[PDB]
Amino acid sequence: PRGSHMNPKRIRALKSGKQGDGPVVYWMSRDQRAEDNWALLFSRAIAKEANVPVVVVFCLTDEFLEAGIRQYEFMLKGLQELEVSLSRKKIPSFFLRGDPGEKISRFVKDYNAGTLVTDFSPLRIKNQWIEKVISGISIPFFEVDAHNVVPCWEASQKHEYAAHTFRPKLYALLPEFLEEFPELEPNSVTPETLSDVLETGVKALLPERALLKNKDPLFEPWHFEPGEKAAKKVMESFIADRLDSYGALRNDPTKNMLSNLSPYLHFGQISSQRVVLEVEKAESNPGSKKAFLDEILIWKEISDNFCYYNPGYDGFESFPSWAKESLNAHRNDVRSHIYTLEEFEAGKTHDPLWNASQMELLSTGKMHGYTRMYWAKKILEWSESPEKALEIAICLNDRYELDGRDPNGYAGIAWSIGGVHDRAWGEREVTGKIRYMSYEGCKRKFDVKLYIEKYS
DNA sequence: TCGGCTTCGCGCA
DNA sequence: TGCGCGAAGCCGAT
Ligand SMILES: Cc1cc2nc3c(=O)[nH]c(=O)nc-3n(C[C@H](O)[C@H](O)[C@H](O)COP(=O)(O)OP(=O)(O)OC[C@H]3O[C@@H](n4cnc5c(N)ncnc54)[C@H](O)[C@@H]3O)c2cc1C
Repeated sequence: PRGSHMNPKRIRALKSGKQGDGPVVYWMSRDQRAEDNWALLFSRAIAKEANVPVVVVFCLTDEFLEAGIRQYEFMLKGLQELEVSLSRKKIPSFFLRGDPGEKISRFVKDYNAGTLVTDFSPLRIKNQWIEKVISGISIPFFEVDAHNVVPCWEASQKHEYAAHTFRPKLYALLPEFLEEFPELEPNSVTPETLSDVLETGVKALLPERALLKNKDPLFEPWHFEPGEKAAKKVMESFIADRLDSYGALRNDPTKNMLSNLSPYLHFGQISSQRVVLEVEKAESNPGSKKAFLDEILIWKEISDNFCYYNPGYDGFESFPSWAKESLNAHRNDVRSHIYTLEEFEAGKTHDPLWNASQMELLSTGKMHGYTRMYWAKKILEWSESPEKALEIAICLNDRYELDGRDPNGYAGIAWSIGGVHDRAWGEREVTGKIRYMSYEGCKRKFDVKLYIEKYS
């Protein structure tokens, strides 16, 4: 569909039909940004070919009642900034509330849209809304992978067992798909308040806030400023100040040496392709660059591959056969400790390291990358069953992580609990052959006491 | 039918 | 601290 700097492999047709005479509508769900957005760029070019304006629509669903205020404010503040950025390019933004299967279909008929475009997400609920929209529209419907450097349907046609199988396929396609982003051309043709939605949502989630003993909320919202502009600053400071030491200190939670890009990446407020562009371009430690690129290319996009080809990505069924057989045989093993969801949530276990990790999660909304494994694996060790462990880890992850409700989270938990994209290890009690992590193992890798003292 | 697996623990300089 | 081995099942190159 036209374009010179436009790889057609990034766009797939969800529904064919006659192209209407109205504006092209970009249904934005996952990539909430104005710059470095292939889905937004693809909508602009098609609208340019038909001599029609492009508009962006966002549907606020009821799914924010399952998470907390920390994610709601972070997303809403970014949308307010994105609304002004799109208005400067004469691109109006419409914010709907309700079921997208009904609101998008009503919007497309009322505004007489000619072409519908949306970004890609392998999550189950996104596919359900797509199927409802297809059944309610008669105009072409397109889907664009704006989140991965290589389109998810292009990197692999099947579920990938391990990184070492998926790595050569991704890197082989890098010279074709790693490219600079063209500038978003403003519209040539012009034709609910987010403040009220922010106020209404906060009041609804206020009773379910995470409070302390003296009725003070735990969340500290000054650690990550939301928005597309603030995402850019985080990327710059990582390359200038932290990228050099990333390879050596990525597994040290006492050192702030991570990129801290996961909140922005999850909400689409910054493009991982843009980050990869800047990282590939910087002169830094070759070991550190390879260590970071593997996280943001291999492990990030293989989490999409996992969720896209495994509809039960959040269930015990998706675990590899050796893992399911191992965990099943140890179901009757006596657990040293058994904690409920409430006890896990409040950090009331016998392990100060686990409790400290939970307190980082509650107070900052971003647990360090290394402790997230120890956190999830100890949940498996101190729960009734593998099923109860999975649901507890998923519940706590999505409720308190800024980057939660994400394919990285589900693949990250499946790695820790079911050994997905992992291999078998020493046979043990309760965890079977799943990779084991111990408190003493953390002690020899970083100052555990400093991490504990930082979070009580 | 071998080689080597994100990210393990553990003994040893 | 950094290094090498152990423990374990399997994909993918042939
Ligand atoms: C049990 C568990 C749960 C997790 N929960 C989430 C989650 O809810 N959401 C989320 O985005 N990630 C999650 N992670 C993956 C990873 O820990 C985070 O991406 C990382 O901690 C975010 O911090 P960072 O961006 O500063 O890390 P960096 O080291 O700077 O990572 C750079 C980027 O690479 C990607 N990445 C890094 N590590 C991984 C990984 N292990 N798997 C996949 N992609 C990765 C992310 O996009 C990340 O932003 C989880 C991992 C585990 C083991």
